[PDB]
Amino acid sequence: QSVLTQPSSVSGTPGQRVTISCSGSSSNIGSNTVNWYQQLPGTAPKLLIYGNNQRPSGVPDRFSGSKSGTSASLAISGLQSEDEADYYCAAWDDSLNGPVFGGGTKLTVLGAAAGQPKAAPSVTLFPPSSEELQANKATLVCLISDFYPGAVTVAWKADSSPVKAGVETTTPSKQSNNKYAASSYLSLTPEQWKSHRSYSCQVTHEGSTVEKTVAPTECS
Amino acid sequence: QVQLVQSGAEVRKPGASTKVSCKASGYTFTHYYMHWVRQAPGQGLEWMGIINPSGGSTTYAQKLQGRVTMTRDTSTSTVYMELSSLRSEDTAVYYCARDWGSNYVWGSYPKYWGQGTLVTVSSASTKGPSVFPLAPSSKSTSGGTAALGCLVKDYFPEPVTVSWNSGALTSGVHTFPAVLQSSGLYSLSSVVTVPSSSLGTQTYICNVNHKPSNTKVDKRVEPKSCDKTH
Repeated sequence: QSVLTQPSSVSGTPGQRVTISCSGSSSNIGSNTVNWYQQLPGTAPKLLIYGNNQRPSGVPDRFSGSKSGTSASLAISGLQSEDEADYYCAAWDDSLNGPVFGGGTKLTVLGAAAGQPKAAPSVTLFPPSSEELQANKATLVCLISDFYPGAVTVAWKADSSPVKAGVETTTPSKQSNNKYAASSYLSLTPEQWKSHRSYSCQVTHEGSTVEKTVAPTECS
Repeated sequence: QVQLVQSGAEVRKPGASTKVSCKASGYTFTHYYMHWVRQAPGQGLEWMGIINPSGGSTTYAQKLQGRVTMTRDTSTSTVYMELSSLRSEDTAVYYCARDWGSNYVWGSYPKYWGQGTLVTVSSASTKGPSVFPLAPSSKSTSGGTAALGCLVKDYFPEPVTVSWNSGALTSGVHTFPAVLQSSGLYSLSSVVTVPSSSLGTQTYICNVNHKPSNTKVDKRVEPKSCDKTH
């Protein structure tokens, strides 16, 4: 619905050139200069390009903008992992008498073109705290990090039997090092935690499983 | 340098109003327009309007005309945005942004952005988190490390921040994105990897803030009671 139209997603491998289109009308891009904003995950937008093709100080030359008729384009050469972000075009609109934005493009940076090596997840599993148990609650916390590609499945076991009830697992998210993380939580009653020899969090990644196990009376 | 500091996260019921502030510094306050721009979760940027701190004139986005009000206080270099008759669709991060420097409203655009203020509009009940320590392993080996952390359990709405030792401890910290449980409540964990040899000699405190509920907790994370080494 946004006034300027951008692709929802663009992807490339490190080192390549990618482009992001921005289509408008004679009342905005056709008449007025285009700006671009870059929004890194979890941060505010920053001005990336102004006046079609001008860079603020600090923005590298591998970012370049252009305009042609009622459309504009952002080109990024030498694509780097840190370029993964949402990009927005913008221009003044004479008909609406105000600034308008494109809908945003999520730029993802893939693994190396020649093949990014698989990385198995690191798994840390915490048992319920004494504090939580005293409140008559219990949560097992399974933290999963450093995996690539960014997809895992998580299964929980009470002793050796599957448990599905009480399991909540996040989507994978990108880490600063370009690998991925996720977490999974198992909610139990303190009585259930007492009623088994152990519980386990089993993380499967690219067909291999990494398991961690905790028990109510051990001192790991 | 230009700095824009916004007020903290808020939660509101449908029908209520919210007033967000933006404190400016590092430039001559009355010489630059201030824009407001919002972003619904996972969605795009939407311009809300602009105010001239010299004189206080405003122009608002047509779609918000009639329930947005922008104002400023030139003595405190603060700009305010008030949005009334809130609905769920107004859930967004609200940004103030200083204009590039136009001498006219026409051709203005936001250049220097504040950190944003998350405003959640929901009929669900606000809940502050419980915070539990995640105690480190009792293992002791030369050059060994241990993971310790805090579990921030059952809060609504977002967001929550976690720091360690007032932000003095940053190496080896990994704060995980929250899970949204079927209960409608969030939980997250923050973990720090530290040397095992020094557990019990070092103090580790997680500072948790849930601004929508005005909850602030500082939880000490200590070696297990069963740990005979640390």
